[PDB]
Amino acid sequence: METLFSGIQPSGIPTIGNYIGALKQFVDVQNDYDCYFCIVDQHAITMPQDRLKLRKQTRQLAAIYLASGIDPDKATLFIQSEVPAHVQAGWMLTTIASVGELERMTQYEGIPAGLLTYPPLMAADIVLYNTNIVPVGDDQKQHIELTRNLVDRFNSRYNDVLVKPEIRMPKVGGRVMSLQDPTRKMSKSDDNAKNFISLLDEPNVAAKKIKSAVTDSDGIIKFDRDNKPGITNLISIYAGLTDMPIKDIEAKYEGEGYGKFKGDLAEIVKAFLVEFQEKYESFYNSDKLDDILDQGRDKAHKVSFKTVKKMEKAMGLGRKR
Amino acid sequence: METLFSGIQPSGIPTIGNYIGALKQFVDVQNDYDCYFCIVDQHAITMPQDRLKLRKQTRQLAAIYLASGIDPDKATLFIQSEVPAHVQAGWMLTTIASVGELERMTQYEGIPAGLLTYPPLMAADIVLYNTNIVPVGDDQKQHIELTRNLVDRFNSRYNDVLVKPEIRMPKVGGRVMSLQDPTRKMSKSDDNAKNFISLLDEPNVAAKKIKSAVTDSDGIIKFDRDNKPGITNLISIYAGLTDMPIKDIEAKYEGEGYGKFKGDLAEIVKAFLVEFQEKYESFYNSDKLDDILDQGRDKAHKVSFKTVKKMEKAMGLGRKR
Ligand SMILES: N[C@@H](Cc1c[nH]c2ccccc12)C(=O)O
Ligand SMILES: N[C@@H](Cc1c[nH]c2ccccc12)C(=O)O
Repeated sequence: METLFSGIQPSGIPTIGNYIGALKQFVDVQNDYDCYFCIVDQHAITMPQDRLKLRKQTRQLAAIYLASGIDPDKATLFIQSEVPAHVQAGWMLTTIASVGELERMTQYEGIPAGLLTYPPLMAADIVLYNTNIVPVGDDQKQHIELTRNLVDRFNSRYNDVLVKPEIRMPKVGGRVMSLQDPTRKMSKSDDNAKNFISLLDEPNVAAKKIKSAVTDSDGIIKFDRDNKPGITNLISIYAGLTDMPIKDIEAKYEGEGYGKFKGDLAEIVKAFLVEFQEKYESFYNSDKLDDILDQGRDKAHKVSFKTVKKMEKAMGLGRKR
Repeated sequence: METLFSGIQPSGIPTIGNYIGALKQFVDVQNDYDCYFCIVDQHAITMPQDRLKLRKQTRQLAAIYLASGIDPDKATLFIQSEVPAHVQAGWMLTTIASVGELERMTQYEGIPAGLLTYPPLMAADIVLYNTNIVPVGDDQKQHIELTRNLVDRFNSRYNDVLVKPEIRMPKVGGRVMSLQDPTRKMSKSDDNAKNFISLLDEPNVAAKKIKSAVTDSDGIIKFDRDNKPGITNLISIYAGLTDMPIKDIEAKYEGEGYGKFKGDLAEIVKAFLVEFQEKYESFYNSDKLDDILDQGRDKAHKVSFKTVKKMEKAMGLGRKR
């Protein structure tokens, strides 16, 4: 089984576009890949963070992942700071990185040093679990290139212990776009909140967002990205939440116009969110969430401890015992 | 009781000058201060290190410290990489440091990034134990200034949990100088090996070093740094190893010349090293050294765990449990 590692920032709610694009996909591929979902609280404090909200946001992301169907027995869901191996391996790889390498990543009151020194810690996050694949976007290509180079450097200078990962998402979800700007990806931090549907949006608010999506006044329900990106995006969301094949959506709405389809889809979005948020609340407000995160932490520790031990031995840190 | 923290680099043997200047002093002040002697193996890999020798050098320094009389019940002697709190707190303080701050420390194949990012890890090493005093030299003033500023910054932004240290050596030992250049401090890395007496020099070699020290051909045994730095340095070494007051050395050698005094002192240096190295061997080659380092590691962990827990809570890392 190939090992997958996804680092999750605890600084904002995934949208329905995030869920159709990755989360729902992870819920499937966790059966066929050894999956690591790391809530990277130590990467989050490289950026401005409010101390009193950060713990909450970390609990929210774990709750969202679990409510999506991320399964704590099949996968390893854990918080980064709770597994010391991350800053242990991250310091080790920082020593073999170069200032220039780190500086070129920042190009692709003072400037907080975490924004400069996080890339070796990201590399450590991945290789600690002998990761084969990382499902990241093109904005992280430099980070994986640095990771592979640090793995080559480490193995060549000390001895082969670390695994080079590849960027790879085993099952790419459909692309969901901004509801009032269908050429851009949907983003949780849009200034126009009608552009995204958050997984924690009020369900009624989210149906209104479907009704407010920018489309032609009417038309056929047909998939056509280039000419009708507005209705097409809506059809992609319909597909993502129902699992209806797109051609099967076209058949169901043959002879129907936008009013019927948008009304139906808004009810689908509403219903998905009512079900998702009830699962989300029951995870977020339960004592067992702390047990689940403890188990995840323990599983990540048992694997990365061996990795960090091999690294320390290879570099001559610590003691032979 | 005030808490003291000394970071020990595992990259070369202390000399008799190091022992008279600090080690013998620590053996006394460990009764009246809560003393932390940290073998900083993670700072050592910021610099070129051979993986196969580094573990040895770390065991050597622990053996040297114990042979000096550093007492593992009175003090805390431990290896830095064995206590995860150091890279945990070190990452936390790196996030609030600035690139400029780190860059200005480096002024006072590529340039290894550890040489840039170690100062917050040094700051972490100290404050983890609520250190009051650090016995360091003027070459570390910038490091302690950064440490105090990071402590102010941390306490002000998150909440008061960390203690500002001062540079202070409770009992300054005598200054020992190069045996063939008595204006410079004695250094373990001199290119002229007759300048230093290593604690692991062959005892016979070390007496010859006393006999080879650069002095006048003859003279009175009198302390006078400005006019007779050569014989004066030798008298300071005689004092350091015998505990004879300098005026009492002058009395014993009234009417004597350099030949008698140097011959005596060489026998004293030889005898000190025979006793020190027998203690050094028995620590270095015993199984109980690993027990002593385990106990030291455990003591350092029990204290710095609380400190790192307060820092994580103050920054909002991890979980409330
Ligand atoms: N750097 C990623 C988060 C992250 C940290 N470590 C990772 C390892 C793999 C993938 C992602 C990550 C981000 O900014 O979102
Ligand atoms: N930087 C010190 C070693 C060190 C690391 N942490 C410390 C804390 C206190 C004193 C010294 C240290 C040196 O170069 O020698």
